[PDB]
Amino acid sequence: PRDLSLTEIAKHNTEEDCWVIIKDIVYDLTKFLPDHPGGKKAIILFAGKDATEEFDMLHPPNVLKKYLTPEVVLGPVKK
Ligand code: HEM
Repeated sequence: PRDLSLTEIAKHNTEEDCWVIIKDIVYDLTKFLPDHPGGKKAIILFAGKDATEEFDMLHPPNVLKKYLTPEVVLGPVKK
């Protein structure tokens, strides 16, 4: 299908093509990378993976809503 399955998500695992799962929502962070105040590599480390725990422990609850636009919010993981 090429939808938001874990299999498909895992393929977006480079700086050039970087998806990250946070609370079962897929974000395309490729263009956000140079904009990230925590640097590119911290996110690239989690490219194609779930970053929920590390995100929750490193950021205030208000960050997601203040830094991202709808164009990078791809949707929920398909189980
Ligand atoms: C989901 C999209 C994300 C947004 C909008 C975002 C935003 C930010 C912002 C605004 C800061 C500076 C304020 C702060 O210290 O919290 C920051 C710092 C940081 N972020 Fe991100 N972040 C995102 C994803 C991630 C991911 C996936 C990681 C990897 C675990 C990460 C790791 C870090 C680290 C290590 C810092 C430095 C913390 C410090 O020096 O106090 N972030 N993030």
